[PDB]
Amino acid sequence: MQIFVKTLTGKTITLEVEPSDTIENVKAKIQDKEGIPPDQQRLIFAGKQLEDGRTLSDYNIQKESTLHLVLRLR
Amino acid sequence: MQIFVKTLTGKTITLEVEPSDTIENVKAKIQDKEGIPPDQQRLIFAGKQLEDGRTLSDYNIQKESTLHLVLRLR
Amino acid sequence: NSLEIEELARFAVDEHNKKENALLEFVRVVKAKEQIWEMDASKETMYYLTLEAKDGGKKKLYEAKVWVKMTHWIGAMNNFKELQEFKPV
Amino acid sequence: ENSLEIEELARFAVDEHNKKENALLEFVRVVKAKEQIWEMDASKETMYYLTLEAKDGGKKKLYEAKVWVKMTHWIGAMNNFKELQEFKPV
Repeated sequence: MQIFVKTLTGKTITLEVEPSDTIENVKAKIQDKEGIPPDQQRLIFAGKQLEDGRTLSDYNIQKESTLHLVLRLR
Repeated sequence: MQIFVKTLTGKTITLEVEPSDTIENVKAKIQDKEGIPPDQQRLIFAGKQLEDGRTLSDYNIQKESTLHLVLRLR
Repeated sequence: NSLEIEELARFAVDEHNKKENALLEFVRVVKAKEQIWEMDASKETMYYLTLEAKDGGKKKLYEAKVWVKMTHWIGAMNNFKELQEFKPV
Repeated sequence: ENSLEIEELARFAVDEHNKKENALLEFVRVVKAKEQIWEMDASKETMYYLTLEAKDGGKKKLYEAKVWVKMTHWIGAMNNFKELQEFKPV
């Protein structure tokens, strides 16, 4: 399925993912596309921070869902 | 000298620099420090976006000055 | 709302002024239309404002385009706005 | 006297606390308000120390909120970020 990732200014990228994928794996996908390391990535969905060990289906992240990304600098 | 780089959420890193240094060189300093690639770095100071070819002194960035960083996703 | 738009219109003018050292007086909002995208944890709005401002004390018409993204999560919310276009008729 | 913004921040603290715990505290007033501000280039960082009054079970009680606000501005663009960092009873 397809999902969107946005910064707080509205910059948007799109990733092709599966509900089985982990948050840990999605952050890897973002690094491969954009070069931002996962240790710098805070992912938001459903008014919550996403845990790396957890998968997309746990957070009920369906198709065409939008995640937001905040830089950690740490 | 020392300067600060902050995200829009207030996350802060510190870089040791010289007024001779270019904006290009600072993004490299950030890349080496944080792992964020320079093509993703939009640096803001004195109400302006900083161009890579210019130096810190051109922008009047003295000691203890604070720059801000916005992710480009590009 | 009308007042919220007015702040955006002023924002467009003051920011335009800063970028050109342009000396515009703000008079009123003439038309206002918006495009909104609604997603999880955010509302994105593009404002198409036609405002009237004085250049030399004579009122004139300008087109402003202001981008606003509001993003919120538990315990936090962020509001970002940007002037994207400012042009005469 | 800049009070309404404090009231909004206090309410933000209450609703966000509520959203996070599902607690429904009803906001009555701000009792005390102190803030720490850092001034830098293109930004103003403020930490709000709010003491507010809220009804837990219909009985008013006192709570300490801490709201973090960072405002960043540059030509053509403005950003406002706020965060609830602490919400605790006395």
